[PDB]
Amino acid sequence: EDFEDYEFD
Amino acid sequence: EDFEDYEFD
Amino acid sequence: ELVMVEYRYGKAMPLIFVGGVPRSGTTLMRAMLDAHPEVRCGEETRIIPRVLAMRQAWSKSGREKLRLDEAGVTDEVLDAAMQAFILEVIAKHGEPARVLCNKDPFTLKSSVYLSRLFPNSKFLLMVRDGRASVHSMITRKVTIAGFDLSSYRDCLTKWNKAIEVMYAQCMEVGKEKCLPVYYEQLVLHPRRSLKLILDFLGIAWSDAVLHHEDLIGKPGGVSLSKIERSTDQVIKPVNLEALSKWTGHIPGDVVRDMAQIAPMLAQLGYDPYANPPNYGNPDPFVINNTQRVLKGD
Amino acid sequence: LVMVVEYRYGKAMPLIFVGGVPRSGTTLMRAMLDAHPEVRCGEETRIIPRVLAMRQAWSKSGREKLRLDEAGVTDEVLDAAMQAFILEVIAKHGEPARVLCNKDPFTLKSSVYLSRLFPNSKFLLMVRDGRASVHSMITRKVTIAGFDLSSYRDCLTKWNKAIEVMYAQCMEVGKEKCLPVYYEQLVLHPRRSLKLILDFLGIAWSDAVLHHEDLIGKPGGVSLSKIERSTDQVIKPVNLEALSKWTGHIPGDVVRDMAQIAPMLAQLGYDPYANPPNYGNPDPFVINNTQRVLKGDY
Ligand SMILES: Nc1ncnc2c1ncn2[C@@H]1O[C@H](COP(=O)(O)O)[C@@H](OP(=O)(O)O)[C@H]1O
Ligand SMILES: Nc1ncnc2c1ncn2[C@@H]1O[C@H](COP(=O)(O)O)[C@@H](OP(=O)(O)O)[C@H]1O
Repeated sequence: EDFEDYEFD
Repeated sequence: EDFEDYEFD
Repeated sequence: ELVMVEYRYGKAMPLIFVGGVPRSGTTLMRAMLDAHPEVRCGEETRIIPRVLAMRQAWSKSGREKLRLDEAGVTDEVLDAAMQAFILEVIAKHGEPARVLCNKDPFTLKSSVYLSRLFPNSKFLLMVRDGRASVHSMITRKVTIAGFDLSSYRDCLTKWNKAIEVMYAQCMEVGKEKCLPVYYEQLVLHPRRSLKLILDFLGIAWSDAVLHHEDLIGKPGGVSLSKIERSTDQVIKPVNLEALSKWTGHIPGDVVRDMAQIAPMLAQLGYDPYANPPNYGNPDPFVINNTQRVLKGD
Repeated sequence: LVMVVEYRYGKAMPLIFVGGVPRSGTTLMRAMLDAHPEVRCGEETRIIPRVLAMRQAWSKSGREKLRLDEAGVTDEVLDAAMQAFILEVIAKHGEPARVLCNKDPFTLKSSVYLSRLFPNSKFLLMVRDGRASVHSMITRKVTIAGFDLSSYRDCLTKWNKAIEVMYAQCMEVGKEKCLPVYYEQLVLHPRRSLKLILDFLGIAWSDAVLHHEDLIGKPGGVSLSKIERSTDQVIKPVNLEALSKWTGHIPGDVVRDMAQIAPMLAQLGYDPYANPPNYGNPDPFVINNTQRVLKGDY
């Protein structure tokens, strides 16, 4: 996916 | 540390 | 202060930020708050933690900060920009309420910053046994950029670091403004827990917080996204099913090295060599809820 | 909303956005605008292009837009958050002025979106001969994400794609809202250029626009970052030295293939087979400025 379920640093 | 004069183009 | 009884959103607003490492009861917590008629949290915005990470990132990076400061884009300007972006998103992504709330797990890595930006905000830091949180993300494939789901060791190491930061931030914010909420205590003792939480928040009791599942899809109630990974758990009343499903699924080498991989376990009151800890005794209310869940209500 | 005289700012204010490919006279342009008493642009914010790229990516992904929509984070919410963020940065990062301006070169890749966020904003797209911009970035080592400074061929190819997009955006926004400004014509003819520019912007003529070098560091004047790459050029009056200096420094194979490498040159009126083109003849005003620079006044 272009973006995961979550992220931060 | 990917510092550049222009970082988004 | 801009339009949303006509509530105004502004930086001095009463706000609640809920967070924690994903798979720690954050959706349950926010849904229980949503059940209250004076509070709206709503769905994860996804974008708030991205702008925070962006903000937090180049303060260490010497070169970016120097360039920003020379451009007049100082802390004061950035902070003003961040406040405005965040308020717009929190205010406009759901229904208005007297007390607005945001739940995005990783925002709690920035509670010291958020507390400064929003001087009347409060924080609920969800704490769950890291073995339960890790087993959840691995078995359900809930993806976190930077966490390797093919490794219990990796996920536990990254859980540990994540909660170490969030807890340190919660302690710095202080007892008046940030409350650790333990997932297992929330589940075992919902009434006692919510009473303590609502007191901390300065918000009066409502039985509705103990019947969140009845307010799903309803006005002033609990709005759930069908794509969010916790939705099919949160449609059920508070129940005991997820407390210790992890037991027996941790690789032996990781079980051996548990206190060293995850020193935050013991620091938060979880015995790293109990498989599982005795989290406590369930209230009859949650025993009953669990029985209803099992029969298939 | 208010900047400390009492200036208001908001969504509907007539913002000026300056940009183009870097090394195209964008700092000169915004500096001449800063010299105007009613206008403030100030330094490159960096954070505006960054947040624009982030927001673009969020809607570009089908799945991510679906997730955001399901969260109540719709185009309308995102756009409101973007407007408020962008205005805070523009308003607060420099001195207050009646007319607010921003120069971050690659924001002009987003002029359609920006014009929608800010319905009274206008755009100045700096256009310079790509051979001059590319020679500039290579010889001075101005780093631009994805450009390989060891290759004129690569840098011209990427200049070409970048200006292609910005120029299409400019055309889409329309002649009322975006004006291409030719750097070589600004330099040769700054009086006439600024006359046309100020008129397009609906701002009254001021002579100070032709004297930006006297307003560096001054209140209501031109604020420069000491670490931006154009600063040591911009502290001088408009002068002729930089127009054609690229000529003879382009590798022979690239000169030969110029028309294939950078078809945007011909489209913009730069003859790709002239080394260099005749850009024109300078006003006495610029000849005199150039002479003062060579005498070492700056
Ligand atoms: N009604 C309920 N009762 C008990 N736990 C619940 C619940 N609804 C959600 N949870 C728990 O919250 C966890 C996810 O937390 P988060 O929302 O922060 O990702 C899930 O753990 P499991 O995946 O182990 O079941 C889930 O079961
Ligand atoms: N006072 C002035 N007169 C003429 N050109 C100027 C100028 N100040 C800056 N420029 C030109 O603007 C170019 C940089 O553009 P930008 O600000 O968009 O990066 C530089 O080109 P060179 O590097 O070829 O000298 C610079 O010489």
